[PDB]
Amino acid sequence: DTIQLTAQRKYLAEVQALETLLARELSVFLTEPGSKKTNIINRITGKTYALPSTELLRFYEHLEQCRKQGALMYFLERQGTYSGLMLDYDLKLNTNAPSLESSVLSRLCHRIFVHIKNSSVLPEGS
Amino acid sequence: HKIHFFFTLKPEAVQGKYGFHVLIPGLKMAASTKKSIIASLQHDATVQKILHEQGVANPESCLDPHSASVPSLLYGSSKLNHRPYQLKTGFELVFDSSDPDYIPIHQIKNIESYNLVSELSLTNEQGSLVRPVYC
Repeated sequence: DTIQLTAQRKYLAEVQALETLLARELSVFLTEPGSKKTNIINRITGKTYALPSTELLRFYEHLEQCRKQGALMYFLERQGTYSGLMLDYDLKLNTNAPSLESSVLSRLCHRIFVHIKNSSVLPEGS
Repeated sequence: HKIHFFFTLKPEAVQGKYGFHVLIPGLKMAASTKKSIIASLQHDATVQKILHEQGVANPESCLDPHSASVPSLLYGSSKLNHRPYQLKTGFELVFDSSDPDYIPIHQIKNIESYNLVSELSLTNEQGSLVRPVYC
């Protein structure tokens, strides 16, 4: 796996820019493990950071630039008590081969919103 | 079932008098049932308050009750020295009487590639997109 990391790192300008930014500018935002300032986890280098919004925008832009070329990454983030909502559905297919039609996704999205309304208090308004 | 809505709009308001039409060829009901529907829409406050900011002086008196009786002009036709109504857009709705959870109102794509006169005919039953929903 490390040969792949070397290949993309050395042989793709986007990953070069990403790592140069991380090493030169974003190193001053490093955090000791377990600190509540941790917002980003690099599961490769095992380093946690504390980036404010102003460099968060440039970090996200660079990260997207890497993604557009299919560059390999495992950059995670630590979610606290107050954040967006995330769902994971590890389905177990009885057969080795689904369609997941758009209308089906609309049905599930509406059902999710119904459950959110019933099981939570939403802000009033539009 | 599939229920289609169409919105034909007047090319321009003349002497501060505007008009637009809603065509639902899919539904098929008796004349009295249409009279009941249009009577229920006449006093609907929702449409009226929607039209309050639309520069509509009297949104209440805008719906002509005679719509279920007076013969309708085919799409593209018009009246003496009058310009035909133009189809601004056409909506499509999917209704499941088995279990209503949410009506998926979307827009009909490629409405221009279709025989609009054939599709929008009220008495037509062979429409490629409009389908007969027998009530």
